[PDB]
Amino acid sequence: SLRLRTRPWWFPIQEVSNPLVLYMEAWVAERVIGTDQAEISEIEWMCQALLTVDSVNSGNLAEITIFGQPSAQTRMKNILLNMAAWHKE
Amino acid sequence: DLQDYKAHVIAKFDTSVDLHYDSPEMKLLSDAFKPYQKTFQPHTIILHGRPGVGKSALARSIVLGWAQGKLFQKMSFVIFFSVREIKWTEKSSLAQLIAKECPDSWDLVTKIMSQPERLLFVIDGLDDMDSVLQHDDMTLSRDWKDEQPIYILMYSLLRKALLPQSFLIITTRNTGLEKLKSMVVSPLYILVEGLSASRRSQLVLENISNESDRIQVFHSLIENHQLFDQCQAPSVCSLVCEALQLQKKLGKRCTLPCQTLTGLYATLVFHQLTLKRPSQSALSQEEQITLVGLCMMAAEGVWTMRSVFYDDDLKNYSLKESEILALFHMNILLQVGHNSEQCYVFSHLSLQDFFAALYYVLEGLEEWNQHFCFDTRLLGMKRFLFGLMNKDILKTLEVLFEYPVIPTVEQKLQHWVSLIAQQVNGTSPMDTLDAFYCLFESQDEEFVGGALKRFQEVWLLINQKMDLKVSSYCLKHCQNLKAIRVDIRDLLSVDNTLELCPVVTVQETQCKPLLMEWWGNFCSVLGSLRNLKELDLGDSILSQRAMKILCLELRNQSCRIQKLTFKSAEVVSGLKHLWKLLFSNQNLKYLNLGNTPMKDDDMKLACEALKHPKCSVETLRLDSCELTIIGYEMISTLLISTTRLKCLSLAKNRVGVKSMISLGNALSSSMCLLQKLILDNCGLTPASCHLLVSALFSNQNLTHLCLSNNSLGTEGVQQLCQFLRNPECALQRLILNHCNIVDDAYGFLAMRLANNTKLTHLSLTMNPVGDGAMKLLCEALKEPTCYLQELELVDCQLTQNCCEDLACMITTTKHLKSLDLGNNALGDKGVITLCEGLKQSSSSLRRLGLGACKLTSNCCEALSLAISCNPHLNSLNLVKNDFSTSGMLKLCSAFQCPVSNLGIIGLWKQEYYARVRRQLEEVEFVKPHVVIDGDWYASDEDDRNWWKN
Amino acid sequence: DPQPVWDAEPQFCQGFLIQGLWELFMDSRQKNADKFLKPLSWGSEVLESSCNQPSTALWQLERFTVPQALQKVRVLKHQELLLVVAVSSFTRHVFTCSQSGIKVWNLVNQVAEDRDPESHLKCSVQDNKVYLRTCLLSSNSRTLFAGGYNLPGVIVWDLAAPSLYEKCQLPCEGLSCQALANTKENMALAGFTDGTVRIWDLRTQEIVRNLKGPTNSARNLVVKDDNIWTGGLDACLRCWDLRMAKVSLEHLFQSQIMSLAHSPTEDWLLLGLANGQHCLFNSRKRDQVLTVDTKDNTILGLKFSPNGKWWASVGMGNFITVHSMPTGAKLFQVPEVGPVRCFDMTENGRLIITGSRDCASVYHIKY
Repeated sequence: SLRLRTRPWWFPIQEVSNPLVLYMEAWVAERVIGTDQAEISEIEWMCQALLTVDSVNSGNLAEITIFGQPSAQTRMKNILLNMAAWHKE
Repeated sequence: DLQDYKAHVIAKFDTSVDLHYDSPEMKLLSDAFKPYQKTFQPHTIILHGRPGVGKSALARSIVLGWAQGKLFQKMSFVIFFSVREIKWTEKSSLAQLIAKECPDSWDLVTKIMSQPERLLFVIDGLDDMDSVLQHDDMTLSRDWKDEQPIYILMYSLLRKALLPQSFLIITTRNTGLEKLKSMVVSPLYILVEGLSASRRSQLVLENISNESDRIQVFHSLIENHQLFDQCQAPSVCSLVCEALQLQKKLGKRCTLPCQTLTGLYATLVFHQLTLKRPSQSALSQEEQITLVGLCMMAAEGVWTMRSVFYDDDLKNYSLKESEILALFHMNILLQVGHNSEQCYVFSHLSLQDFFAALYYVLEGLEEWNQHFCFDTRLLGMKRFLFGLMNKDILKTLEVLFEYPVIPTVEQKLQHWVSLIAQQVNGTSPMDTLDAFYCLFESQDEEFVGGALKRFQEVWLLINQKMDLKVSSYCLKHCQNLKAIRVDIRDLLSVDNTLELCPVVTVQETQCKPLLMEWWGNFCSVLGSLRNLKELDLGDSILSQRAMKILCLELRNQSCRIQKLTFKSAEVVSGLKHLWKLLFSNQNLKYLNLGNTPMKDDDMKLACEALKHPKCSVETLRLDSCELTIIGYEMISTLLISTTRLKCLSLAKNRVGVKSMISLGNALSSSMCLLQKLILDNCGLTPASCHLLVSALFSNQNLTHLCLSNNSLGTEGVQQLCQFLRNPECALQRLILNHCNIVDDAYGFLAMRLANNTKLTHLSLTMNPVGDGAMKLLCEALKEPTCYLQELELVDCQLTQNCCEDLACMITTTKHLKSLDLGNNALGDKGVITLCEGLKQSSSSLRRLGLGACKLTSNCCEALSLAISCNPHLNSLNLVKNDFSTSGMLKLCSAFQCPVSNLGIIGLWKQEYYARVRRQLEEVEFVKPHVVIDGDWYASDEDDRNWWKN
Repeated sequence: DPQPVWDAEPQFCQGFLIQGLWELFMDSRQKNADKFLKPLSWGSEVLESSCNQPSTALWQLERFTVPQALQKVRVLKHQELLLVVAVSSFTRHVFTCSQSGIKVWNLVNQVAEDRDPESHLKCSVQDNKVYLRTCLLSSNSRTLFAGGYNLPGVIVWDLAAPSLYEKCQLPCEGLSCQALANTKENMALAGFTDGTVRIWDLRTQEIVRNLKGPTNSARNLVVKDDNIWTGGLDACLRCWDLRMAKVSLEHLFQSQIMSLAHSPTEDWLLLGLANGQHCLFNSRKRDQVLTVDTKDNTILGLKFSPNGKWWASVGMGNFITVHSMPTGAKLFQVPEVGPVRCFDMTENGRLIITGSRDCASVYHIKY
């Protein structure tokens, strides 16, 4: 019942009080998100949105949380949906 | 002696067996004290999170792991502090605190000699010292063994200025970080969360009443972000589940709602209060004094940023713990502390905010003062105060206190909510949405109905489902609104989305997402109003299904909308359903359809529907659309047939020669009944315009005509004069904003206007005219047989030579009422000689535009004298000019005369000194109808901007 | 003689309600239509309605617009004399500087008057006594440069990492910063007091080339794709070529130059002299200079619009004026308290900062 995550200095504390939660398949989630951190950090800088991937669910579902203002959230979600759709095909 | 300290420290902290382990969330913290970049090695780590999460457990487990091993091995020493358990006023020294923490004292001398290279501190709390900080000036302490109250030592150790090159770990609150971020030097921030989302969903699901309304109550509880955020801590989730179970048990006895935090908290607290009473009765006087003192103490603590509540605070309000325990029986105001002094902190911050809110209701019931001996942090208190105005809580409070409850603050809340609606330049949607949320918190019909009665205009942004629900709920009680605007950018952007959050579906059979249900409810609420007549789609992007639902629900028999707008929306999928709606609702008579591309089939269907006798639209716009020649043929075929359109626009789209001749043939016949036609920004050649005027020659139906931003030759203007000279023309307004007309054309126009009626408005903006042709125009309109009222010359090449002619024209004329001089080099001599004849006032002009005419402070006296005695003048404009102080004072003194009747004045007041501001304020004070605004062209008395919408 | 009088500007709705609630609590324990400005939403936009125009613009004239008035929304409280400002609206930040440190603020907070910075970077404690003069910010908002009077170099900070820390030094032993510049090819520039403009390499910190001129001749510096334009109290403007490394052109002006600027789109160069006389010089044709304006005060700042259709000017004369690029006509003013010394404008042309004595006021552009 405890989760730890780092927060960069440039992310304001006021915009962390309303996550967005989206659910989708775990097997595609692991392959799309990847393992390394450099590309992920660059993506977070580009879209100005922070994301964390959780796979504690027992089923084939994984939880993805995105933080930011509504425009940034929408753009970042669209990027992920397009990437996942391309990877699935 | 280090092993003895190790044994003592493992002995003292031992409270968690299965809570501390080699979790993967702890290795990150262990590796955190390593250089991420080769250059940078962090020295201070600050932990933050929600107030209820177990952070003190993390610090305690860190110390225990150091004492046992496999957590911090290079670290030779750790020290734990707790500031919420020690007073922060007495004078002490770092040695004294370290001796209090460390049983032995002979170790520190060898410790500080060489260890500061490796020496770690662990600190808990530090969020309640945001109030002691005087903010004026504090002396930094550079070395220990100093007698000085401990808060200064905390400041000094925080600056890395007392014991440098020493690692620190700090635990604090999210809202206590406002003053701390400028104290530490290059930290590393780590964020802590509570439970996950799926676990929260399942826990809330397991505790619902399930009385045939489980879906709505569940979704209202879960989608509310404000409640779900603080439901992160396990304690608050347990409290909410307990309250729901309590409501389930005594279901018929509770009239309080279960959709908001205020209801559940009131349920729990009042049930606990009533448990102590053997029978339903009134609280005794001493119980009343105790309750009042506790609530008012919570209120002051919230105000002053204190959450420790020392014993002297308890004494000052004549309160004791035994009475609280006897009266409440609930875990309220727990006692913490191990020394002689005691500390009293509530079981949560939510309870303190709730009691602070409850204070304001009970303030004026009696005079309690005799028995007492004396913006982010206030969100919870404000929300709770809003929610406590429900009538059932008030009734229970009346029963308890044997006195009717009429709180004073209700009038103040109603006044504040009303002040938003009456705004001079429209309503800011942020305040409107915030007020909607706060009013949905208080589920009272009377309060909501009394709050929303002066809105008359609404603008919303919808990007969350709870926003849809709160807007749909609160809109039913707005009975004066007339225009709305919805900006749904991305919620409905994707057509299809079928997914389930939990492992199994929440409901056995849904078959249709909740979002579609809430959208349908909002659209039906919009459709069922009475006084609403204008609907605007704003900046939204809709799919097929959303448009289908909107069209179906707007076919109802109670909707009275007359104007429909789509000028910035992508609705290309649902145009079929729009055409279907077009001929089933007869109350609409205005359709704006700009910027949406149309194919052949869409235009064919639109034309077929528009011909249906049931249809009743009188205005239609199709600007910036991509049309074809077949589209123009269908436009002509619709135009000739029996229809009810009176205004048609074809702006911002190139028109071919075949289209031109087809349109001219269709328009030429006498069976086409049109009043107005707009054709600006289209690609017409001089030949095409010649055929257009030749076709218009035989028509006697149009009254308005626009040909702006077009290429017009001398043959075209000559043909236009030929057509408009002969009788039964019935043209009243002419629009020539950018067609290049020059030389002999103005002579023709002056000859025509010399003796001609039925012409009322004429504009010649952005056209190359000097003084020579304006001479002819003024001479022609000088005659009594002209009936023009308004002349527009905003961007003509007009100079100061003809100002004498202008003055004579003004003093001699008898008909025209408006004069615009926008971007002409008028100078000062021209303006003074114009006002020389303007002051005498032999005419009845009412509108004069003198913007951007290069006016200095030398012409102020003449303008002041002219406006001093001229009761006919009504409007004026003076923007984009400079003025000295003395000239402005003279003008302001002229504004204050009892004879003037100025109604609208065009100025920007935020570009002068203070004295001119005060004089303008006094001008506004004496005359209560003068409007001093810079948006001079937004005032529309008669329909002047009819071609721009 | 005339004195501006200041007043509490925002008084937004929420502040009014909080004041009302606070008043009641103090009132009880004693025995013993109004005008509101719109919120600056999310730190980005204001959500207002545009003004009306007498006519309709051309089909191709869509992104060319001209502002009409400026409205104040907030005040930033430093304590020491303001010298330079930056925005970098990509990250919604504000950097302000004085003679003793750099204070980083944020614009997301909705506060009527701010006094809490996001950090406080100072370099005085490092040495005995060092001052700060100027700052610069890269285009992509990933690096911050700063220079001083007694500094052993120009410090480089990194702003894309999970922490904020020093990165480089860029040595320079006994020369004052007095100017700064950057280029798109990953190189840095600086122009010291006695006229040397030295080019370092960003990725390795090696001196690449040195350029030398008369004293005080590098007070201002603007770069183009392959040219460098410099000029100072010497009352001359000269162009250097990096490839060829000697002077190419020289012009003489009447009075001491105080600022420079370059149009993002066209080939015009803005110059602001010491008697208020604006000028424009063609960078490519290099034919002649033409004077457009005249004022009674000196000029201490110029800047172009992102679309290059207008420019603003600040100075000693208590005023902040805006002019239109085509000919240079005056549009409007806004008065201030004292000699305004700095300002900056965001990328999107939505805000404009300004600092007079110790307050960094933020205005809003009303199109």
